[PDB]
Amino acid sequence: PLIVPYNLPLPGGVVPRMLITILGTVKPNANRIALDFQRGNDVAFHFNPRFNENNRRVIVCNTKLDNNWGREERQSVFPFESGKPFKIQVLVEPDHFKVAVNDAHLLQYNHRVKKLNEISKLGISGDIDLTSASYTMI
Ligand SMILES: Cc1ccc(S[C@@H]2O[C@H](CO)[C@H](O)[C@H](n3cc(-c4ccc(F)c(F)c4)nn3)[C@H]2O)cc1
Ligand SMILES: [Cl-]
Repeated sequence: PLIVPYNLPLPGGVVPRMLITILGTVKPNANRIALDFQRGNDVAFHFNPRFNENNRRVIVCNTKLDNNWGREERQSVFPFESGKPFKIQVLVEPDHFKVAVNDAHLLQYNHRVKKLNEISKLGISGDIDLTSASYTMI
């Protein structure tokens, strides 16, 4: 397995038609997972499954600018399960990141950070065994 937290460089940033695929297995009794598409110290797109926020499972998405988190976008569709293998696909589209889990569309996140070619790393963190993280053009 890859070491978590894992840094995946995205050379030259992201661009529409770039597909990022993350394969892993959620740990038993997981609490949290996070993907962080980063522009330097800013987080253009934070995708954060929370397994127990007040006894609810929720995905929280947000952007961090100058160390400040913005308005959260929340999704109660929660496709992850403790102990189980998953696939996350993040497709960069012109106006949003489009996320599918286990081949099922989950959510879109509109681009708040608009300099896509400066979003040049992806961090992967939290309660997973990480099998692979890669990108390709479709
Ligand atoms: C005013 C205020 C008060 C409280 C908050 S809470 C905050 O909410 C954010 C989204 O709005 C992020 O989720 C933040 N966060 C999570 C992780 C994180 C690290 C490692 C992992 F493995 C993981 F799974 C997640 N790092 N940073 C969280 O602290 C926010 C604003
Ligand atoms: Cl969290």
